[PDB]
Amino acid sequence: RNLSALKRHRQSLKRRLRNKAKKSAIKTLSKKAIQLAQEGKAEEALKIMRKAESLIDKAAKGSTLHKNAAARRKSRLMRKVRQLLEAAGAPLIGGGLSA
Amino acid sequence: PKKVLTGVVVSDKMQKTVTVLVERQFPHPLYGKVIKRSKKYLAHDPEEKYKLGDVVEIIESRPISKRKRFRVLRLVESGRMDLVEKYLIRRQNYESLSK
Amino acid sequence: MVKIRLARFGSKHNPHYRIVVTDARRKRDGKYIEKIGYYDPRKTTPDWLKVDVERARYWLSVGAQPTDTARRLLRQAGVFRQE
Amino acid sequence: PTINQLVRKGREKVRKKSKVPALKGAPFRRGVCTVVRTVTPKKPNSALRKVAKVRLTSGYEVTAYIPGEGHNLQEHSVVLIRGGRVKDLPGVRYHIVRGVYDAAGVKDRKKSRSKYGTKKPKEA
Amino acid sequence: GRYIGPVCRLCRREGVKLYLKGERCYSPKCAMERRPYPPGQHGQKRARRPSDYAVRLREKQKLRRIYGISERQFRNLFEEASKKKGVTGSVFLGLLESRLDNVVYRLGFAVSRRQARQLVRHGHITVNGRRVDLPSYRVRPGDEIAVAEKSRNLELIRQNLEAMKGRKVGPWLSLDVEGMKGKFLRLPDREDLALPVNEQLVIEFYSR
Amino acid sequence: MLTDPIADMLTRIRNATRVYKESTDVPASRFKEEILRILAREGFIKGYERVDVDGKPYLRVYLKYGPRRQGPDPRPEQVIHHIRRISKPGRRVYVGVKEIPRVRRGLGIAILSTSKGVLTDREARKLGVGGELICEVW
RNA sequence: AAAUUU
RNA sequence: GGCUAAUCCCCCAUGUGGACCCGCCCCUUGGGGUGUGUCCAAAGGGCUUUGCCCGCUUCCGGAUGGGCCCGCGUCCCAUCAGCUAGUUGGUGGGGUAAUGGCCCACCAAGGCGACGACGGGUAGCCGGUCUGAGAGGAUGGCCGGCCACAGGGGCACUGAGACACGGGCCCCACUCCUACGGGAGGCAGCAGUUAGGAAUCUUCCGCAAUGGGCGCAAGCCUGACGGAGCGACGCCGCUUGGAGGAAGAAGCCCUUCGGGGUGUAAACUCCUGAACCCGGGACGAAACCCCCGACGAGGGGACUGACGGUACCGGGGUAAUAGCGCCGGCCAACUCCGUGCCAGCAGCCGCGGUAAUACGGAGGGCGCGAGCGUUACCCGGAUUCACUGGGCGUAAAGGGCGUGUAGGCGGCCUGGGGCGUCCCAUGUGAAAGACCACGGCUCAACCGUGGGGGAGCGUGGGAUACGCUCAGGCUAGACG
Ligand SMILES: [K+]
Ligand SMILES: [K+]
Ligand SMILES: [K+]
Ligand SMILES: [K+]
Ligand SMILES: [K+]
Ligand SMILES: [K+]
Ligand SMILES: [K+]
Ligand SMILES: [K+]
Ligand SMILES: [K+]
Ligand SMILES: [K+]
Ligand SMILES: [Mg+2]
Ligand SMILES: [Mg+2]
Ligand SMILES: [Mg+2]
Ligand SMILES: [Mg+2]
Ligand SMILES: [Mg+2]
Ligand SMILES: [Mg+2]
Ligand SMILES: [Mg+2]
Ligand SMILES: [Mg+2]
Ligand SMILES: [Mg+2]
Ligand SMILES: [Mg+2]
Ligand SMILES: [Mg+2]
Ligand SMILES: [Mg+2]
Ligand SMILES: [Mg+2]
Ligand SMILES: [Mg+2]
Ligand SMILES: [Mg+2]
Ligand SMILES: [Mg+2]
Ligand SMILES: [Mg+2]
Ligand SMILES: [Mg+2]
Ligand SMILES: [Mg+2]
Ligand SMILES: [Mg+2]
Ligand SMILES: [Mg+2]
Ligand SMILES: [Mg+2]
Ligand SMILES: [Mg+2]
Ligand SMILES: [Mg+2]
Ligand SMILES: [Mg+2]
Ligand SMILES: [Mg+2]
Ligand SMILES: [Mg+2]
Ligand SMILES: [Mg+2]
Ligand SMILES: [Mg+2]
Ligand SMILES: [Mg+2]
Ligand SMILES: [Mg+2]
Ligand SMILES: [Mg+2]
Ligand SMILES: [Mg+2]
Ligand SMILES: [Mg+2]
Ligand SMILES: [Mg+2]
Ligand SMILES: [Mg+2]
Ligand SMILES: [Mg+2]
Ligand SMILES: [Mg+2]
Ligand SMILES: [Mg+2]
Ligand SMILES: [Mg+2]
Ligand SMILES: [Mg+2]
Ligand SMILES: [Mg+2]
Ligand SMILES: [Mg+2]
Ligand SMILES: [Mg+2]
Ligand SMILES: [Mg+2]
Ligand SMILES: [Mg+2]
Ligand SMILES: [Mg+2]
Ligand SMILES: [Mg+2]
Ligand SMILES: [Mg+2]
Ligand SMILES: [Mg+2]
Ligand SMILES: [Mg+2]
Ligand SMILES: [Mg+2]
Ligand SMILES: [Mg+2]
Ligand SMILES: [Mg+2]
Ligand SMILES: [Mg+2]
Ligand SMILES: [Mg+2]
Ligand SMILES: [Mg+2]
Ligand SMILES: [Mg+2]
Ligand SMILES: [Mg+2]
Ligand SMILES: [Mg+2]
Ligand SMILES: [Mg+2]
Ligand SMILES: [Mg+2]
Ligand SMILES: [Mg+2]
Ligand SMILES: [Mg+2]
Ligand SMILES: [Mg+2]
Ligand SMILES: [Mg+2]
Ligand SMILES: [Mg+2]
Ligand SMILES: [Mg+2]
Ligand SMILES: [Mg+2]
Ligand SMILES: [Mg+2]
Ligand SMILES: [Mg+2]
Ligand SMILES: [Mg+2]
Ligand SMILES: [Mg+2]
Ligand SMILES: [Mg+2]
Ligand SMILES: [Mg+2]
Ligand SMILES: [Mg+2]
Ligand SMILES: [Mg+2]
Ligand SMILES: [Mg+2]
Ligand SMILES: [Mg+2]
Ligand SMILES: [Mg+2]
Ligand SMILES: [Mg+2]
Ligand SMILES: [Mg+2]
Ligand SMILES: [Mg+2]
Ligand SMILES: [Mg+2]
Ligand SMILES: [Mg+2]
Ligand SMILES: [Mg+2]
Ligand SMILES: [Mg+2]
Ligand SMILES: [Mg+2]
Ligand SMILES: [Mg+2]
Ligand SMILES: [Mg+2]
Ligand SMILES: [Mg+2]
Ligand SMILES: [Zn+2]
Repeated sequence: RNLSALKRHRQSLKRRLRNKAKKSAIKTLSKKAIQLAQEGKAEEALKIMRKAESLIDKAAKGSTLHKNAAARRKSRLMRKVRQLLEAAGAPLIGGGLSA
Repeated sequence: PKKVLTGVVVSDKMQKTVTVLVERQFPHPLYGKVIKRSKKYLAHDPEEKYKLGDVVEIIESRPISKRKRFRVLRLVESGRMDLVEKYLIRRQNYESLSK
Repeated sequence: MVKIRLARFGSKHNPHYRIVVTDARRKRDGKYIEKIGYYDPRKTTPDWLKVDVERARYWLSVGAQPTDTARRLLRQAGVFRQE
Repeated sequence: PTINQLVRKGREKVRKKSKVPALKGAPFRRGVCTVVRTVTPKKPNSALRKVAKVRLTSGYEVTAYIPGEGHNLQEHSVVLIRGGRVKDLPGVRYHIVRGVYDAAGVKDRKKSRSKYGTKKPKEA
Repeated sequence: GRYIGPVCRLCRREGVKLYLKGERCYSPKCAMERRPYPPGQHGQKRARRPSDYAVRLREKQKLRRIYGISERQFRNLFEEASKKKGVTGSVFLGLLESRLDNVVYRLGFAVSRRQARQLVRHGHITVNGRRVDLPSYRVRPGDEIAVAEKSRNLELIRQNLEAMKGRKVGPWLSLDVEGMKGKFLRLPDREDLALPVNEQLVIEFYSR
Repeated sequence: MLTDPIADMLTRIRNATRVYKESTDVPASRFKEEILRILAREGFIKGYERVDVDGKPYLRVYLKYGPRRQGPDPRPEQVIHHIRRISKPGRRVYVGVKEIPRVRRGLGIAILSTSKGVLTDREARKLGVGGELICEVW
């Protein structure tokens, strides 16, 4: 006895599963990278931070991880990685971090 | 323009924070008498530069914390503990009227 | 978007419109940004339509969108005339 | 008082206590009678006044006066009361509105009819 | 309502000869010529010294019943005059004299103000060409009050404008008798009106 | 001490004129003297002058009265019929130029203290400045 | 004892 | 479980540019620029079809709308005097578009309060409105602005934007379906029902006008809205006739029995023609669209009326609703009879117990009049909470007295500052309302246009008499 705008509801559900997915990846990868920065493995840490930044920006392409919240995540990630590598040194792969 | 007040530091007991008491005179809305009201503002001192009794200027700032919305612009004049003593006496008088 | 439209201000059976710039989301008789003219549909007075031309050109330059009726009234007032 | 006292204490606005606690600020209130008695007036006068203790829909149960020459108000009579007091009757602060739900208008009334609920008489 | 009823009883009660019937208030039949005392059973009895409120109320009632205007429009006109700049009394009199029915009466189109009210209400009067049927219409300086061309053949207008030959009109009015029209030249001054009313008493009456 | 020296001077003048004295001594001060200048300029007094009492300087105000009247109470008409202080300590009165009072519809004066000196109501209105409404005299 | 002071 | 399309999702590329770490420069909180490194783009469709239209992507800016923060203002109760544990601050994080103790760890012990915290009560706030000489008091309905809420409570998702009235989830109360396992619903949208109440409407017409959503457009949707209906609820306009008409019909009421009153009032005479009956008959509606031009400017063409055969105009044409309150004083209007402290009246003083201008009726009169009264409530009078504008010997009111804290108040002279105070310029003070002028509905109510305003606050500049502050001096107050 109701109106078909329930369609919207359905769509939202799909989009929900689409967003929750992407974020769930990003966070995970982030943790991984940070771990490799805490343990000193620099090449692997930066090689994974590159993919983390890529996923962040690609999620920013859509409505999942949109405007500068994505830059916030990228900034915090790169800052933490560069700081944890300075406790060990030797930024091997020379990826996202500038010289 | 960001509001600028002028007051007295009456509490340095906090970390990186001061309590600036600011007075103001104005005619009563109905009785015309020039009455004097006062208000305390929590101002930000990031260097612990200002101490008790210092008369300082205060500038409206981006919020530093709840209840803390002002920074200390400059030092108007050095410590004059007379106003701090007046405030402390006005506070201590509150213990005499309980029951 | 911001639109140029007509607001009803006359009494019952006595319509009087204000040619007005306002956000499309607000009600038609609500707080408008600026009154750029007025329009009397029944032609009661010799001046039943007045429009500020320079202001209309400004609001069109910044990106306002007039209604079909508002565009008709502005065209009758030579807002778009480039002769 | 000095201006300083006026700044400290300030003048005190006076509130008027309502003479008609017919609640909700209503102009009239409906009620059902309980007793229809006869009360004697105070010192300067002497008569037999017609009063009725009305139980109100406002939650109150107050005595109210029955104007007019004659009335027909039994125990279970439902009547509407209005403001206005009877001076020579201590405790009576409300009137009965004659012509409302049980209280017929005063019969053979010809001078002041609208005040006692009597309709205009017939042909001249 | 316009009070409709007996009129010369007001000629009696007000104590001053009023002209509410037009004629017959000039003839020895006004009942004010032969019965100057107020009406009622207690009209011939010795009057008591009236109060100040009595004097002011009777004066205002005289001024109002002269024009036959209801208390509503009367109070509205008084407040309107008091809002304006200038002497309240003279402006009030100029407003009352500006009423279309009173202008019709002053121009001699009707013998009485109530006959003028009936003439206006029935569309027999035009203003600047357009027919107007409102006694409360306000005439402005420069307006031409004319008789309807379709009504100029009626008997009453023939009689009234046949008696207006040779008669004079107010200083603030002009009259063309052949064309059956006239002009409202200006607002009348207090000196122009011969009303037996003290306007300051009415101002004080509404000052209460 | 005196809580309001200006009101004290005005009250001295009032009480002195009410008994038809010749002159009255008020403790000297530049403010009181600048007020007495306006008083003498407007004609409410015959004038003032600095004098010396036993050790301290004072101001002798020479009062002014009207002609002796007939009938009962031949005491002359007072030149200063009324003199009242307005901006008192504890409730000070400040007025803008458009808020200056017209005393007795022009027949009186209102002494103002403005940034351009001590003036009268018409003087301050002509200068176009307001200030502290010291007193009114008429 | 009440009302009315005429 | 299986098949499939895309402006659905994804990968790689192109890097105008942008995002991030780090360094440098300008700027000064996270603003702008630059270098290296890294990372990030896209979607097609329609034709009048190889040329345009609707789009798409990245970036800068505009405009609009909003989030957050701060100064000042915003009711009563002190028979509420102490309040506070995320409480106050810090560091580091999480979180958001963004600051923040918003949230979380660790550390410091703080934060607020008689200048009224905390607590209780009441209440959306304002533009305004009512009243008032003004100051002020009261109020926040219609319309306009902001807020909050959508049976009660809590929560997230989607999205530029929601913690989403006619979206979702859970708990609670209620109603309905039920195969008893489980489900459905949420008028404070329009109208309407019922309950409560002294009391508040039609289960109406329409997409024509204005506005809104989608669409290239045609067009679709719109209980927004435009109208009609009901209710003297208010405001305004209008009618129930106009003129002649007796020293004065009758009836009715008084009466000194002579007469007086109702009263030109009526009947009547003449005249106009509310109602109604016909005929014509709207403005509100010219754009979107099509054609020419160039899908531009410009020109031209066509369609479209709910109200409604309503308004309005012309002709014809009938004398054709008046009621309500009051008549002792305040307060304008007096007699008769009945009644006999009875029956009753009354806003206050008061009236009635035998001859009542006060009760009841009559005659007459006064006041308003399609209204008149009553009740309730607000302001007024009320200078009766007194800022303007009051008082305290005996009328209500000086504390039983002192010492003294905070606070309030501060002798004379000079100088600096310019916080109070004052002045000039400027910004703000939306519209409507209010005021003035003109104009549109035959007037008015109503409405349009134009004008004028205005306290307060921000900014720049100036003045320094007084109040303030700082520095110095004096001795008349004070103390010794
Ligand atoms: K304490
Ligand atoms: K680069
Ligand atoms: K902007
Ligand atoms: K919703
Ligand atoms: K005719
Ligand atoms: K065109
Ligand atoms: K006709
Ligand atoms: K009886
Ligand atoms: K009676
Ligand atoms: K005031
Ligand atoms: Mg849908
Ligand atoms: Mg859909
Ligand atoms: Mg995981
Ligand atoms: Mg989101
Ligand atoms: Mg200070
Ligand atoms: Mg400190
Ligand atoms: Mg902090
Ligand atoms: Mg909006
Ligand atoms: Mg034109
Ligand atoms: Mg153009
Ligand atoms: Mg019964
Ligand atoms: Mg006037
Ligand atoms: Mg006036
Ligand atoms: Mg000011
Ligand atoms: Mg004046
Ligand atoms: Mg002059
Ligand atoms: Mg008695
Ligand atoms: Mg499948
Ligand atoms: Mg298949
Ligand atoms: Mg896409
Ligand atoms: Mg580049
Ligand atoms: Mg790529
Ligand atoms: Mg692709
Ligand atoms: Mg092709
Ligand atoms: Mg499309
Ligand atoms: Mg903003
Ligand atoms: Mg908190
Ligand atoms: Mg923090
Ligand atoms: Mg969000
Ligand atoms: Mg607290
Ligand atoms: Mg405070
Ligand atoms: Mg509430
Ligand atoms: Mg007024
Ligand atoms: Mg007013
Ligand atoms: Mg006011
Ligand atoms: Mg309020
Ligand atoms: Mg509202
Ligand atoms: Mg509203
Ligand atoms: Mg409900
Ligand atoms: Mg809820
Ligand atoms: Mg719920
Ligand atoms: Mg969207
Ligand atoms: Mg909400
Ligand atoms: Mg919801
Ligand atoms: Mg609903
Ligand atoms: Mg459901
Ligand atoms: Mg009921
Ligand atoms: Mg309705
Ligand atoms: Mg329909
Ligand atoms: Mg439409
Ligand atoms: Mg449309
Ligand atoms: Mg409507
Ligand atoms: Mg009317
Ligand atoms: Mg007659
Ligand atoms: Mg005829
Ligand atoms: Mg047309
Ligand atoms: Mg073409
Ligand atoms: Mg065209
Ligand atoms: Mg259409
Ligand atoms: Mg039709
Ligand atoms: Mg006709
Ligand atoms: Mg009288
Ligand atoms: Mg009575
Ligand atoms: Mg009363
Ligand atoms: Mg008898
Ligand atoms: Mg009798
Ligand atoms: Mg009587
Ligand atoms: Mg009668
Ligand atoms: Mg009424
Ligand atoms: Mg009152
Ligand atoms: Mg008062
Ligand atoms: Mg007063
Ligand atoms: Mg009182
Ligand atoms: Mg006082
Ligand atoms: Mg008193
Ligand atoms: Mg006493
Ligand atoms: Mg004593
Ligand atoms: Mg002190
Ligand atoms: Mg002290
Ligand atoms: Mg001093
Ligand atoms: Mg001091
Ligand atoms: Mg100085
Ligand atoms: Mg200053
Ligand atoms: Mg305005
Ligand atoms: Mg206006
Ligand atoms: Mg007009
Ligand atoms: Mg101004
Ligand atoms: Mg300045
Ligand atoms: Mg200076
Ligand atoms: Mg000193
Ligand atoms: Mg001594
Ligand atoms: Zn007469």
